[PDB]
Amino acid sequence: MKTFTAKPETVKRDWYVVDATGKTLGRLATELARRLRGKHKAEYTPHVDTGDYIIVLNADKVAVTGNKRTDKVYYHHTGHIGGIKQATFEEMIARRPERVIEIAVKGMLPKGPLGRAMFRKLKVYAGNEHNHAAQQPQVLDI
Amino acid sequence: MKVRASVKKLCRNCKIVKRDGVIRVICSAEPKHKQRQG
Amino acid sequence: MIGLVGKKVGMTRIFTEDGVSIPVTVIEVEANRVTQVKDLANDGYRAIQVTTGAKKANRVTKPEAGHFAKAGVEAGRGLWEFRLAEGEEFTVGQSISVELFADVKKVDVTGTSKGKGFAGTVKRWNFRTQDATHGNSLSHRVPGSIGQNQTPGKVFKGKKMAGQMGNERVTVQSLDVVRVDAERNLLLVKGAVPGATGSDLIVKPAVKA
Amino acid sequence: SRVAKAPVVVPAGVDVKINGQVITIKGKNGELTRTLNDAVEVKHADNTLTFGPRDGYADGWAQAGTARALLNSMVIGVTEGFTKKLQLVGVGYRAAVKGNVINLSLGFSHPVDHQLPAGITAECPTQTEIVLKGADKQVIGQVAADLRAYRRPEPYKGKGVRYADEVVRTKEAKK
RNA sequence: UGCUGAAAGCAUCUAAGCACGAAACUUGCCCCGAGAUGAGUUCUCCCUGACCCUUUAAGGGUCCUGAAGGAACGUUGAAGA
RNA sequence: CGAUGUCGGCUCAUCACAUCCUGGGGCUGAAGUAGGUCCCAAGGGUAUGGCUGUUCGCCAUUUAAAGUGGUACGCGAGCUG
RNA sequence: GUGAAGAGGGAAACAACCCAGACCGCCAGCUAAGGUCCCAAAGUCAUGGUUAAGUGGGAAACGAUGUGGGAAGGCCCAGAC
Repeated sequence: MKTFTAKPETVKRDWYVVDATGKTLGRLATELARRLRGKHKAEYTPHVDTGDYIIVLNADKVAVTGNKRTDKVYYHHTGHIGGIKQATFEEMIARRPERVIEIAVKGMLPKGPLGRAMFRKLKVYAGNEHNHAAQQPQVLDI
Repeated sequence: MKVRASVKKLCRNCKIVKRDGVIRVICSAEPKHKQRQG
Repeated sequence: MIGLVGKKVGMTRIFTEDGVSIPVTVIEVEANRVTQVKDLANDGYRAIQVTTGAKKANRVTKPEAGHFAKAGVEAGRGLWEFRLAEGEEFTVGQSISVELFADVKKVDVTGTSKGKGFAGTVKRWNFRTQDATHGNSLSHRVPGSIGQNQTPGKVFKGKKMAGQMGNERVTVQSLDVVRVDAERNLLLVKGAVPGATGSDLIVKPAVKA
Repeated sequence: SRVAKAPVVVPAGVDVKINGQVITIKGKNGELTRTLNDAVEVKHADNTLTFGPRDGYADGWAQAGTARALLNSMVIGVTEGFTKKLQLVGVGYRAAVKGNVINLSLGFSHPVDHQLPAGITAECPTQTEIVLKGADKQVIGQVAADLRAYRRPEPYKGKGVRYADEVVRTKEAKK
C-alpha cells in the first residue's frame, strides 16, 4: 500500500477572510503562508497545491514592533546600472500598502512554479472591502 | 562642533547629554567646547 | 487645461515693426469635435476624447464608424485624449476651435519626430569619431569599448549603442505663441516643433508656466 | 520624582475635565487641551491635582514629573497667561503688526511677514520691541524662536532679534 | 537649529509631544509601458442553420453559411536593412 | 607555462566617498570681501596646450572646479605600436 | 585526527572543522552533532531574569548620569546634594 497523494482536480479549497488590523506582520504572514501551502490539512502533499484561498483586508494598518516602522528598508534593483531603489516601511505603507504583505508572504513561500501558484491565491486589499463576496469567505481569526 | 571618538567635559559649564543615541557635550559658556561622539 | 490637435503646415517667419524676425511654425488647428467624455463614475478618471479632420467614408471601418455615430459626429483622421483639469466641463457634441488659446503665452507641442532610420552611435548619441589616419584599421566610426575585462562580465543595461533614431513621440516645451488666427484656423508658434510637414501635432498649455 | 510629588493648586474659576488621559482645562484666558501619556495616573483631590506613576512602566516618575510641569504651565496660561518680550538691535530694524501678521524689516531686500497662530497676539510698544501674549507656553516659545531665527543675534555687535532677558556674549574683533 | 520638559528641585533638541532644515530620497518635467500571465479599463462593430456517430463530453464528423475585421497583391511615403 | 597579450595614448564608460565645485551647517586666532578645519550630501559637472613613449611631473593661460580611487593599476576577438 | 584513499547529516554553499565509517533491499523504529515561526522535518513549549541596539546578525585603544543585580564607603532633620 503506497502513501496517499492529493490530486489537483478533486482537492477542495475554501475561502477565508482575515482582518489584518493591528496584527504583527511576520506572525500573520507565517500562518498565511502555511495555509496557502496547505500545511494545516491532513491531506497535505508537497507537490500539490492543497491550500485555501485567503482574502486579507485592512493591510495598511498592519503593526510592527520596535523602530521597524521607520528603519525597515525594502531594497529592489531595476537591473540598470544605477537603478538601486529603496523605500522605508512607512513609505511603502503610504505608497503601495499591499506590497508589504505580498513581499513577506512571497518570501516565506517555496520558490518555483508551485510557489507562484500558491502565492496566486492570496488577494490582499488596502481597504476594508473586497469584491469576492460571491465566494462566501469565512472569517478566520489568526 | 568637534566630532571625536572620545567626548569629555572641558570646563564646569560643559554638560553631557545623549541625543538620538549619540553622546554629546554642550557648553553654555564656551562655544569651542561643544563636541559629539562620531 | 486641455489642448488641441493640429497639423504642421511648415515653417516661415514673422517680421515685427521693431525689426525682429521671429521664426514661426504654422500649425493648422481645425475644430476638435468631442466624441466621448470620460468620468470618475465610469472610467475612474476625468478626460475628453477629441477628433479632427475628415476621413474617407469607404476607409472608415465599422467599429469606429459606430463609435462616431453614437456621438453624432462625422469621422476624423484619428482620436486623441486630453486629461480634464478641475472644474472643467464639456458636453459630448461640443466643437472646440483654436480660440481656446487666445490669451495663453506659452505652449508645449508634442509630435512624432522625424525618422533617421538606423543611425550610428556618432549621429545618435554625439559620440566622437576615432582617427581617420595615423595607422587606424577599420575603426573610424565604431563605438569603441563597451565594458570591462571579466569582473563585470556582461554589457550594462542602458548602454548607448546604434539603433533606430527618431519616429517617436517628442515634446518641445515652453514655446511662445506668436499669433492665434481664429478666422482661418491657424496657430503660429515660435520655434521649431518635432515632425515632418503634414504630421499630426498635439498642442497643450505649458506645464512649466 | 521630586517634581511629581509636589501637587499643583487649581485656582477658582478654572474647571478641569478628566476624560481618561485626554484632559481639558477651561479658564478666563481660554481653554487648553492636552492628551496625556498613558503611563501617568492623575487624579483630582477636589481642590488640587495629584500625579502618580501608573504601574507597569519603568519611567513612571519621569513621565509623571513631565505631566506635572505641563499641567502647571497650562494652569499659568489659563489664569495669567505668558508674555514673551523680544527686542531688535541694529539700525533700520523695525517691526509692525497688522491684525495677526508681523511685518519685520531686518535689513533684507524684501519684507519678512510672519503669520501668527490662532491663540497668539502681538503688540509693539516701540518700533524695536515685540510683545507676544498667549495661553500656550509651547506655542508662544515656538513663535518667539522662529522670529529670532530670521536674524539670529551675531556675536560681534549683537545685531538681530533677541529675547528681553537673555544676554549676548560680545566678542572683540582682533585686527 | 529649536519650543515645552522631566529622569536629575537646576540644566537639557528627547525619554512622552510639537516646529524648521540641502542640488541627496519620493513626486513634480519628458519618453517607453497590461507578456503588470496580477495579461487591466472604456467606447463601438459582427455572427441568432439544419443534422449524424460512440468511448456521453470544454468529444468527433457532414451539408449550408464566410459576417465585423485581418492578411495577400498593386501604386507608394519627409516610415524603413 | 597543451599561451590569462603587457606601458602610455584614442573612443566608450560604470561604481565608491576618505567631496575638487555648486547645496546645508558647527567652531574660528570668523568685522566685511576672501579664507582655515570638521560634519551631512554622489544629483550634475570636474580644462586646452609646450616637453618626453610616457603614467607622474614642471610650465603658459583659463575655470565654479580642473578630485582621489575601483573596474585584469577598466577597455588591443574596438583602434595604436 | 581527518582528507589523500571516505560516501551520509550539520556549519547557506564549503576535500582538511563537528557528528559519524556506506555488503544489498524495506513507503519500519531509536538517537549523535545541529535544530524545532515559514522556505524546510520538529516547541509561536514551561518557569525566572536581561536587551531597545535589528544588539543578536563582524573588530580595538579610548569616551559616556544607557540599564539589571551585590557588598561596602562619605555627608545628612545639630539639615546632606
